Parts: sequence; structure tokens; C-alpha cells
Amino acid sequence: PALTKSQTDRLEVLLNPKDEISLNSGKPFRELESELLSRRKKDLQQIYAEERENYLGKLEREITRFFVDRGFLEIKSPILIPLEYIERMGIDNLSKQIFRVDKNFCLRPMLAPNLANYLRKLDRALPDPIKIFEIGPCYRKESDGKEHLEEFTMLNFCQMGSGCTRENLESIITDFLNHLGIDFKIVGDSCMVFGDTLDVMHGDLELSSAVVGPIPLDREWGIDKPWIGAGFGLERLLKVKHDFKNIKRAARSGSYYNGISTNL
Amino acid sequence: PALTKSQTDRLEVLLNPKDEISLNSGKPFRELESELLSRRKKDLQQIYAEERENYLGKLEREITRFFVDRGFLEIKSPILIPLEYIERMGIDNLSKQIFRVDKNFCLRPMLAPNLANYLRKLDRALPDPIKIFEIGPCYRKESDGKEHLEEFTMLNFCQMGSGCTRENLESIITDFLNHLGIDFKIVGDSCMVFGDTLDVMHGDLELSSAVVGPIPLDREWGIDKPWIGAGFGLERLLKVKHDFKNIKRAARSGSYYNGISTNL
Ligand SMILES: Nc1ncnc2c1ncn2[C@@H]1O[C@H](COP(=O)(O)OP(=O)(O)OP(=O)(O)O)[C@@H](O)[C@H]1O
Ligand SMILES: Nc1ncnc2c1ncn2[C@@H]1O[C@H](COP(=O)(O)OP(=O)(O)OP(=O)(O)O)[C@@H](O)[C@H]1O
Ligand SMILES: N[C@@H](CCCCNC(=O)O[C@@H]1/C=C/CCCCC1)C(=O)O
Ligand SMILES: N[C@@H](CCCCNC(=O)O[C@@H]1/C=C/CCCCC1)C(=O)O
Ligand SMILES: [K+]
Ligand SMILES: [K+]
Ligand SMILES: [K+]
Ligand SMILES: [K+]
Ligand SMILES: [Mg+2]
Ligand SMILES: [Mg+2]
Ligand SMILES: [Mg+2]
Ligand SMILES: [Mg+2]
Ligand SMILES: [Mg+2]
Ligand SMILES: [Mg+2]
Repeated sequence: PALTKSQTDRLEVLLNPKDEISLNSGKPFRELESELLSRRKKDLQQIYAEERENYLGKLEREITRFFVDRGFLEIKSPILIPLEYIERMGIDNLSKQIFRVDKNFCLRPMLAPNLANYLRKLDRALPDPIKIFEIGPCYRKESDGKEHLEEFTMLNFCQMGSGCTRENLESIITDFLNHLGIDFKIVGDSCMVFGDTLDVMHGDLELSSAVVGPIPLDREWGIDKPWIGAGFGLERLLKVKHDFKNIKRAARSGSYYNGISTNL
Repeated sequence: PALTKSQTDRLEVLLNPKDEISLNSGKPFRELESELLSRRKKDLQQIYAEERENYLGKLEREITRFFVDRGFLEIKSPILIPLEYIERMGIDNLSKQIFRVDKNFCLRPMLAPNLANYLRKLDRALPDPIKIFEIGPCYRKESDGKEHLEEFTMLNFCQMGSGCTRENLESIITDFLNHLGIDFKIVGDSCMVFGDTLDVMHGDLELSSAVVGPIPLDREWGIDKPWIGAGFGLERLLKVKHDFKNIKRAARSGSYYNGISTNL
């Protein structure tokens, strides 16, 4: 009773992290499949009877309450953005990761350009310091794998004016991940766009890159004050919280609901 | 003291529906502009001090609670979808409204295809009737104007199995718009994709098209039961609630926050 690769793939789709079932136990495929189908139908029936909230939707709402309560303004900006923003962030023709739309547009690969525009504009009207955040879809063409999606969901929070120090940035990151119950460490890294970053790690998984400005790119966006900011992937936070093996369990998907296969 | 078209446009950007200020009162542009800038800075400072929630985000959360409480499952499905879904919904090469991405993808112009897939899949696992809904971004290339956006936000709720009658569909639409406090009437219309529709009107503004199945298109999506469904534009609901003259006030935007100009 050896399982084919097709049979193992079907069982892995139906397996969830809390199961203490092994696919190599010697039981035939028909019994492993029947048992896992029964467990997952039960799981989906319980969600329909008692919860009915989507994991990505529910986490966005929880994060939104956290930042609104700490004084950050909730932003919802365009997902379809000018291709020119890509040139101005300095992603010089990484640029291969961009989804193009028609002649002059693209799907945004990050939230920073739209939020830079909001920091600049709101500094003319609001008292110091300016505190804002956005949650929503972002897009990158990626090598397939366990920690990257082509369509994912970003949180970016940022602050401009007073209080924009490394120690305050680390304190907000720490209060945020303590609220979610997720352990982490900070390591130094760097990238083209922003220079040196403080990367927020859970083991070898990058949850966030964060930046303490000013940086030379600021003049291109009309930013002329100290600032701090961090970008987090929500599907990666869900992967840690629910111990998913593959980040697809967490994604916008017709193939999983709250980590449960929809092929039942 | 006559105002140029550029000056009137600047004042219209700064004017809000609750103002009882006229741009033709004879006052010079410099005084009308200073007064409206002061009002809008005050308005934005009050939002930052006391609310901090985005109108599109807040309405999505309110609608989500309404449908979850009435027994509908919250869905979050892909925004970037196969171009093939467009052919299969019968949008035969209206097809000019589609944003293409690379060779084989597009931005979704509606939520129905992804929700048809979820109805089919969930009918294998959940008790009758199947009740689901989604809220999120949709995309159509449009003639510019006061009631159409290229990037907008759709609610679609639907049900399959028992209870899928014209009278139950009208009763859910009625309970939903009574919850939001919006008056409406129902008129018959039709379209290519679905055939006859029940259009939900507020005056001459179309809030929704709704459908009582079965329809011949069902076989293409593997749907084989009675069903009912309705699609609503959130920016149009916000336009009615806040008496906006132009639907851009309601949109994802770097140019307005909760209907207030960000150019201050
Ligand atoms: N393709 C993707 N899929 C899912 N989440 C992603 C993806 N790209 C970035 N993120 C998330 O967005 C955050 C901010 O983006 P950033 O540009 O720092 O990513 P990155 O450094 O390119 O990530 P990686 O090094 O893993 O490719 C990341 O820390 C990660 O949580
Ligand atoms: N371009 C758009 N901008 C904003 N809302 C829209 C747009 N297109 C459709 N909607 C909203 O989505 C709902 C469901 O879509 P439907 O296909 O019935 O629109 P429609 O009949 O093409 O609208 P219209 O006749 O105004 O173009 C509409 O009733 C409307 O509330
Ligand atoms: N690298 C991380 C985000 C880093 C934080 C960005 N925060 C922010 O929105 O404000 C920036 C303001 C500075 C002016 C230059 C342009 C950037 C906008 C990511 O891609 O998720
Ligand atoms: N015309 C409106 C929506 C009408 C309701 C659709 N409801 C739904 O999601 O389920 C449909 C199930 C039937 C099988 C055929 C494919 C359609 C999916 C709009 O574009 O907003
Ligand atoms: K397991
Ligand atoms: K996806
Ligand atoms: K007015
Ligand atoms: K928009
Ligand atoms: Mg990367
Ligand atoms: Mg990295
Ligand atoms: Mg990074
Ligand atoms: Mg139309
Ligand atoms: Mg119409
Ligand atoms: Mg219609």
C-alpha cells in the first residue's frame, strides 16, 4: 500500500496542522481520504453554524481597530496606480516583478508611494505628528513557493514629524506583535529602494521591513521631515498564527476557506 | 468679480454638501477659498481627533456584520482572475470595459463568477440553503462621469437551494436598505449576461441589479439548483448617504478623505 504522488497531494490538501494523522501510516488512500473529508466537512459546517468570518477579513478588522485606537488615520488608496510611481520609487528598469495594466498603469507592489503622498498632503492640515496606515491588496510576480504569493495583503503604518526615532519604531512593532501574540527578533538588512532596513523576523520568516528616515528618496515625494514606517504581510502573520505549511492556505482563494480545502 | 473656470473648479473641490455657501454670491475667490479651506481643515482635524475610520472601510465592516448575522458566509476571493471567466460569463468579444493583465488575466469586473464557483463547491459540504457574500474591488473601463468609477467596490450576496424566490430576494434587499436608511423602488430591466433583472433604484440612480435563477448560463458554472443574488456598488450607497454630487468623493483616492479634499 504505497501512495502515488497524486494521492499524497490530495491528502496534503485535506490535512490541517492540528491533525495527528500520518499519510505514511500504512492505511490505504481510501480510508485516509474518507477520514480527512469527514473532518473538513465538520470543520466547515462548524464555521458556517457559528462564526462565518473570513480569516483575512477578520485580521484586517482587528489590525484596523488596533491602529485607529492608537491614533493612526485609516487610509484606502488606489490599487491600480501609475507606472510612473515605479520609476519614482527608483525601481529602475525587481522591475520584472511588476504586473502591467494597459500602457501607463500597474498593480501596486507596495503601499509606500500612496502613503508618502498622504503624509505630504496631510502635513498641511493636521497637528504634529502625522500618523496613518493602510491595509489592502498588493501584487508581485514571484517564483512559486511556500512564503510568496502573487496577490497578497499588506499593512503599512507610518509616522512623520516628532517621535520618529528607532526606539519609537521598535516600540510600536513590539506592541503590535505582542497584541497578536507573535514572537519575533529584529535584524539589520538593506534594499535598493529604502537603504538600510530593520527586518522583523519570526525564525527565518520575514514578517516586515521597517525604515527610519530621512532617506535620499524623500525629495522625490516631497517629504522633508523625519519619518518612520513598517510594511507587514497579513498572509505571513496568518501562516504563523495557524501554523500553515504553505502560504496558499491563507490567500484569497477559491481553493481554501480559512485554511480548509473547498474541494470536498 | 467674475470667477474663472479654474477658480470655480477649485472652490467646487473644497465645497461639501452641508455648506450653505454659494460660489456666485459675489464674494471674491480669495475669501471663498479661505473660508472653505478653514472649514475643511477643521473637518479633517475633527476626524483625526475623534473618529479616524475611512468611509469605504467602515461601510464594508457594517455590511459584513449585517450579512454574517443573517447567516451568510463571508468570502474574500481573487481580484486578479482568468480572462477565460469573461468568455464563460458570455461577455462575448461591454468586453471593451475589461482591464487586461498580461496574456491570460484580467481585473474582475464583477463578483458573480467567483461566487458561482463557491456556491457549487460549498453545496457539497454545507446544509441547504447555501448563503454567501463578498465585498471588494471591481474594475470597468468607463466613460467618465458622476455615477461611474473605473475602480469601485462591489457587494454581492446570493443564496442557492430552498427559499430562492422573488419574494425572498425582495425581502432581503428591503431589510438591507432599511438597515442603511436608504429609500428605493424596484423596476424590471435586462442585460446580456443574466437576462431579466430586478433593478433597485434610488431615483434615477441604479443601486443594484438582482436576479432570480435558474438561468441558462447556470450549466457553464455547474449550478443546478434555484438561486437568487444581487450586486450593489458601495460608492453609490455612500453617494446617497452623504449627498455627494460626484461619485469620486466616495472613491479610493489620494484626492479626497471621507469626502474632504486633501489638497489643503
Ligand atoms: N510575494 C509576497 N507574498 C506575500 N507576502 C509578501 C510578498 N512580498 C512581500 N511580502 C510581505 O510584505 C512585507 C514588506 O515587503 P518587502 O518589500 O520588505 O518584502 P521582501 O523584503 O521583498 O520580502 P522577501 O525578502 O520575503 O521577498 C514583507 O516583509 C512580507 O511580509
Ligand atoms: N463603473 C461603476 N462604478 C461604480 N459602481 C458601479 C459601476 N458599475 C457597476 N456599479 C455598481 O455595481 C452594481 C452591479 O453591477 P451591474 O452590472 O448591474 O451595473 P450596470 O447595470 O452596468 O450599472 P450602470 O447601468 O449604471 O452602468 C450596479 O448596480 C452599481 O451599483
Ligand atoms: N519597505 C516596506 C515599507 C517601509 C515603510 C514605508 N512607510 C511609508 O509609507 O511612508 C514612506 C514615506 C517616506 C518617503 C519616501 C517614500 C516611501 C513612503 C514595504 O515595502 O512594505
Ligand atoms: N448582475 C449583478 C449580480 C447578480 C447576482 C449574482 N449572484 C451570484 O453571485 O451567484 C451567481 C450564481 C449563478 C450561476 C451563474 C453565474 C453567476 C453567479 C452584478 O454584476 O453585480
Ligand atoms: K498535520
Ligand atoms: K490570490
Ligand atoms: K453645498
Ligand atoms: K480609484
Ligand atoms: Mg521580495
Ligand atoms: Mg526581504
Ligand atoms: Mg523586506
Ligand atoms: Mg454599466
Ligand atoms: Mg444598469
Ligand atoms: Mg445593472
